[PDB]
Amino acid sequence: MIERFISFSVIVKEWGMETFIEDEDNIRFTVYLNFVEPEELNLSKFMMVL
Amino acid sequence: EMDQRLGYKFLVPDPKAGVFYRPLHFQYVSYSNFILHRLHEILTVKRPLLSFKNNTERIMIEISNVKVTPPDYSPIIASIKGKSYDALATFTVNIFKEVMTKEGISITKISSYEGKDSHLIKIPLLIGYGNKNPLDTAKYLVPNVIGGVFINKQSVEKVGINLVEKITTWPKFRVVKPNSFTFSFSSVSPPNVLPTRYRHYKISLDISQLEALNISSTKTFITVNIVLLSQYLSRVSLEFIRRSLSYDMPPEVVYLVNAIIDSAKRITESITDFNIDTYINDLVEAEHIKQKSQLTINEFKYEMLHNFLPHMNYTPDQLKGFYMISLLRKFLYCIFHTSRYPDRDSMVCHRILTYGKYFETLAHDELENYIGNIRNDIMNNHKNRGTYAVNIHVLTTPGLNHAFSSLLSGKFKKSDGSYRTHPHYSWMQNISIPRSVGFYPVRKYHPSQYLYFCSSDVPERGPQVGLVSQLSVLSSITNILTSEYLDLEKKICEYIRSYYKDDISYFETGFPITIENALVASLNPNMICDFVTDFRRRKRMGFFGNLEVGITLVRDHMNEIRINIGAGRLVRPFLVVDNGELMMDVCPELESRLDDMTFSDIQKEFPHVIEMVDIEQFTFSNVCESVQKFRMMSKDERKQYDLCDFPAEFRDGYVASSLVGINHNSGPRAILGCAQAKQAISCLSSDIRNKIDNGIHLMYPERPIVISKALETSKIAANCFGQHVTIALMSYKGINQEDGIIIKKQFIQRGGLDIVTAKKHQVEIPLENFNNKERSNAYSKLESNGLVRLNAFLESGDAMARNISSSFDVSEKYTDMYKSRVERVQVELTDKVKVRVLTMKERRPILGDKFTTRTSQKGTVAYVADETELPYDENGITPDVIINSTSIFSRKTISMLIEVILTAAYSAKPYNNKGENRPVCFPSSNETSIDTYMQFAKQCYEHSNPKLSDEELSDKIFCEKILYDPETDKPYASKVFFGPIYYLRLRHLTQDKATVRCRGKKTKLIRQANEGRKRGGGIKFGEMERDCLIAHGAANTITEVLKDSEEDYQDVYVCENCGDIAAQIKGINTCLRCSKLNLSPLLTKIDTTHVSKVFLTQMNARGVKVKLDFERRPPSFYKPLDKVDLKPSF
Amino acid sequence: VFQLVCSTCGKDISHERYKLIIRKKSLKDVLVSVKNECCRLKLSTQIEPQRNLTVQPLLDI
Ligand SMILES: [Zn+2]
Ligand SMILES: [Zn+2]
Repeated sequence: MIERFISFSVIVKEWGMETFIEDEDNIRFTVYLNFVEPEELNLSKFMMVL
Repeated sequence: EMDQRLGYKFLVPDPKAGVFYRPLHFQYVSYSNFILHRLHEILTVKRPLLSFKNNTERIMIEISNVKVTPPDYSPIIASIKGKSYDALATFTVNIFKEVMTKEGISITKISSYEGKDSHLIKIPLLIGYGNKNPLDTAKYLVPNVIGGVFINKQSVEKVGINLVEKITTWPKFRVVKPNSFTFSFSSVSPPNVLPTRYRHYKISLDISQLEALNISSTKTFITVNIVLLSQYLSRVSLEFIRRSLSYDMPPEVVYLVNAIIDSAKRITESITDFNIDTYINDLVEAEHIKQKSQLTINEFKYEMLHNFLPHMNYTPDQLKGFYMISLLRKFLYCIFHTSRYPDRDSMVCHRILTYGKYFETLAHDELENYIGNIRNDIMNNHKNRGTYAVNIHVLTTPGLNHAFSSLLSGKFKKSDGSYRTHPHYSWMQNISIPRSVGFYPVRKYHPSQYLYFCSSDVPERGPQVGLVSQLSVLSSITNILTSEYLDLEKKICEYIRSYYKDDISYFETGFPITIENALVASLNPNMICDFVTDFRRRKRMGFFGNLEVGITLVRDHMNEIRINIGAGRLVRPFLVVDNGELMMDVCPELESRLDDMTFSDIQKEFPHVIEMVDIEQFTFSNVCESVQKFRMMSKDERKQYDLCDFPAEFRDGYVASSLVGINHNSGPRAILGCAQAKQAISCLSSDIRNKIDNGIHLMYPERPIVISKALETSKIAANCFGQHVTIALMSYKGINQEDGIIIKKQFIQRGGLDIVTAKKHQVEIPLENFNNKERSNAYSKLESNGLVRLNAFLESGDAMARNISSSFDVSEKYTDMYKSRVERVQVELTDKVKVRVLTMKERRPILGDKFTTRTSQKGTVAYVADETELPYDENGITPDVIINSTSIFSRKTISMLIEVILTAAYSAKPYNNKGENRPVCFPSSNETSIDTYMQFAKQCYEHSNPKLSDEELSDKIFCEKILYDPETDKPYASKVFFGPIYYLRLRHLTQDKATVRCRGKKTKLIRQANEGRKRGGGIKFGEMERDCLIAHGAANTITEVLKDSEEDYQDVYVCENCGDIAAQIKGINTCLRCSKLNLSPLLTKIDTTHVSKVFLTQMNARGVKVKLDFERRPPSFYKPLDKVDLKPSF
Repeated sequence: VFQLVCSTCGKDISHERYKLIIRKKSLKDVLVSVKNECCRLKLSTQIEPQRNLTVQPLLDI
C-alpha cells in the first residue's frame, strides 16, 4: 500500500523505502524522500494526505 | 427538601421586585420597554437627507415632540361596542436646509408638520394583568384576569407566540463538497447606533486550492486572503500567525496550518517587492472600477474599511485582526472535529423575540422607508422644479398603521404564525400561547432543548410537528434597556482593564475575551479559571448591577471566554457549588428565615446560594443532577462540579403541570395528555354575560385537590377544569368496549359536568332594507323594531334582523341543528346597520360526547344507564362512570390508580391538624415513593375510623369493594377497583359534527353538490371508495354512483363528424360548423356527465379535436343449446 | 356553592353549605355530620366562580 501510493505520486521527486523489525510486536517502514518545488508546501500536503 | 422550598419561592409573586404574576411577567416588561422607551429613541432622529457643494449645503430632517396616550374606555367597553383598543402617538417633523458658514450655522426652514390633533400613529395596546395597560396607572385590578392579548380593529382578540431570530451567535459550518468547506458569520451594530448596520461574511477553504482561502461578501467587501487581511489589520508576521494557530491544537490540524501559512507566503513572494498596503489598495481600486460607484476612491476605501465589523466599531485594527485569527482557528478545528462544534440546530447559538421586538423591528423598517420616500420626493421636485420643495401627502403618512395592522393579522417578514385570533377553548391558553417558541422550517429532539423547554408538550400531528416548544415553569427570557446595556458594558470593561492590567495582552497563546462577540482582551492561560470564578462571584453580588450576565468558558481546543448581556436569552436559577461545597448546606439561617423572604430578598441577603445561568453557559458546565446524588459523592468527586439542579417537577411547563405522575407512564400518553389538557372545559371568563364572543363554560366547577405547586401559583387550579366523580373499573355487560363509557342518568339530570356553549352572530344591513316595510315565516322571533327578541330561542331557519330587498327576503339564517337562547343584542347605526348577537345553550352529556382523565384515558359516551341498572356497594353507592379496566394495564397508565387512592384518602381526612383544608401534593415527575403514599393513606383512614380490621383497612387503602348485581342482588366473583377521581369534559360534541343531505344547491361550473357543512353541502365520494366498490365486483352500483342524477336527464346530440354538441335551432338539430361546410353528418344522442362536456370543450379550446364513434354491431339470434351435466362419475 | 344536592348520591347538603360558607365554621366541624365520600368531596371542593356585574341594558341601540 505505502509503496504503491508513493510510486505514482505527483508531488514526490525522489524516493526510497526500507523495512525493519523493531521487536517481536512492531514493524517500522522507513521512507526517504525529496519533493518537487515548492518544497515545504508539498511536504505539508504529503504529511496531510498520507 | 430545602431545594423544593427554594424552587417554590420562585413561582410565587414577588412584590418587592414588581412581579405580581410570574408566569407572564417577562412578557409584560417586554412590552413596557417598547411603548415607554424604545419608541422615543427610534422616532427622535436628526439626520441629513441630501448634501451639496462640499459638506456645506445639506438638507436636514428632524423629528421631535413624541407623545403617546391611551384610550378613554375599558377593554370591556371596547368588546361590547365593537371599537378597537389602540394608543395614539403624535410627533412633529421639520425639513430645513443648512449651509455651513464661517460665522457659524445657517438655518433656513423649508417645511414643518405636526400631528397635535390627529391619529398620526395608532399602536395596538396590550391588555396586561388585571385588565391594566402600562400607560394607565390606575388603582383597580379585575380579579382572575391575566391579560396577554390585543384587540384589533374589528374587535377581535389576538394572541401571539415567541419566534427565533434568523441571526445566530456562532459561525455556521457547511461542507460545500468533498474537501471544500465554508464558514459564514454576521456582524451587527450595538443597540445605541441608529440606524443599525449589518454585514454577512463567508470564508471559503478548499484543500485543492490553499491559496484561495478567501473571505468575501456580496457587493460590500473585497475578496482577499484572510491571512493577509489579518497581517494588514494587526501588523504582525506570518510566523506569528503560524505560532498562534498551532499552539494548542492536535497534531493533525497543524499540518493544515502549515500548508495554509506556506501558501500565503508563496502568494507574498510571487509579487515583486511585495507591500501589504499596496496589495489591499490595489484590490480596493479593482473593486471600485468593477463597480460603477460615483464616489471618489478615498470615499469608497474609507467606507469599505471603516465599517468592516459593525459590532466592533470604534476599536483599533489589531483587535479586529486577532478576531479574524480566532475565527480561523475555530474554522480549522470544526473542519477536523465536526461533532464537537455547536451544531446549527443547537439552542446554544440562537436568541428569541418577544412581543416588544416585533414592534421595534417594524418601527425601524417603516421609519427608514418614510425617510427614503421623503428623499426621493425632494430629489424629484428639485429635478423637475426648483427651490427644493417638499411635496405634501408624503410627510404625513409614516406607514406604521398598516404595518401594525398586518402584524396583528399574522404577517411578519417570512413568518406567518406570530399572531392569531385567540381560540377561547381554555382559561390556561392565556398562559400556554404566550410562552411558546417557534422555529423556522430540525424535527428531532435536540439535547440542548432539555431542562429549558417542556419535554412532553409538543404538537403530535400536522405541519407544526416538532417546530413549537414550551418553556419550563422555571425558565424565562431576558430584557434590557439601552442605557442599562451601556452601563453594564462599561462596568465590565472597567473591571477587566483594572484587575488584570498585566495579563490581558497575550494575543498569541491566550484566551480571547469577547463581550457580545467583540474582542476586548486576551488572557494569560494560567489564569483562566480564577478569572471565571472571581467573575461569577462578583456577578452574584450585583457588582455589575445585573444578575443575568452570562459567562462561558470554552476549552475543548477552541479556548475562548464569552460574555453575554444582550436580550432574548434563556435563563434559569441553579444551586451553586463553590470549591466542592454546596452553599445551600452551609447557610443555617436560611432555613429559619425562608418563610418571610421573597426570591429577590434571598438573592440580596444570601448571595452564592442561587445563580441565574443562561443556556450557553449551561451547555459547557458540569452540573450535578440532584442534591441527593450530590450528597452521596466523595469530596474529590464533588470538586469537579459547578452547579446543582433543582427537582424534576420544575422541568415541566404549566400545561404539563396539570397532569399527575407523568413519569410513571409511557411517553406517548404524556404527549396526548398535554394535547388534550388544553381542550378541557373550564371557567373561561368572568365576563360570561358581558363579552360578546364564542366560548364554552363549565357550570358547577370544582377545585382539584391532588395537584402540584405550579398549578396553584399559576391560578390554573383556582379556575377549575373538571369535577370529582365516582368511577368503577369493570366490564358492564360487554357494552363499554374500545374506550366507550357508561354514564349514570341521575348524575346528568342533577347537573353533572354540565356546560354552556356561547356563540356570536354578526350581520350588516343596508339602511333601506332594515327600514323596509314588508310577515314571512322566518320573522317569527322579530319584534316591532326589526330586531330579535330577548330570551327567545332561534331555530334552523330564523333570521335575527329584518332585511328586505326592493319584496324579497334576503336575510341570513341560523343554521344549527339545535336551538339557542338570545342573551345579548348590540346595534350600531350608520350608513349601514351593524347587528351583533350573543346566544347561549346548555348541553348536558349525551351519546357521543367526549371525556378524559388526567392520564390520557379518553372515551365517548356509549350508554346512559339508569341508577337502578348499576352495581352498588354495601353503602348503596353506584358509580357515575364505568370504564373498562383492561386499557389501564395495556397502556401502562399506572399513575391513574395512584391518583384514585390519594383522592380517596383526601376524602377521609381533608384537613390539617389545625383544621385547614389541605391539598395533597402529587407532582408530575413524582420522585416520591409509592410506599410513602400508602402510609399517608393508611394514617388518614386510621384517623377516620379507629376501629377497623386488617382486611377492611387493606381494602380501603387499595380501594377495593364487593359490588352486587342490581338484578339479582348477589355479589360478583371478585372485588372491583372503585373510587373518586377528577374527571374532565372535552369540547368535541356530537351535534357539532352531525351532517345530512337530501337535496340542495349545485356548483355552477360543473353542476355537482356544493361544499360546506354550514351551507348544506354533501359528503365526497373519493376514489379510494371507488376502488373498494370495484373490488366487490359491483359494476352497476359504481356506474350509477358516478353518474348524474337520473332526474337531471335531458336530450343532447353530438355530431359524429367533429364532436360538437349539435345546437337546436327552431326545433331542428343542426351542427353549425359542419353545415357551414356543406356537410350532412349524423347527429346521435349521448348520455354523459356535464363535467365531461366541460372538460372536452376546454380541451377543444387548446386545439385538440376529440371525435367519438358508435358501435353498430350486426344483429344476433338465440339458438337452442344441448344439455351439459358437469358432475363426476360416482 | 350552588347545587342543593350531591350529584353522585342525591343527598341534601344545603344546611352544611350554609354552615360552611356563611358562618365560616371549620371544615372539620362542618363534616362532622357527613358520611358519604362523594358528599365530603363536594362540600370540600365546590366553589362559586368569580364574575363581574352585568352591563345593562341587555338590548342597546
Ligand atoms: Zn359537426
Ligand atoms: Zn353524596
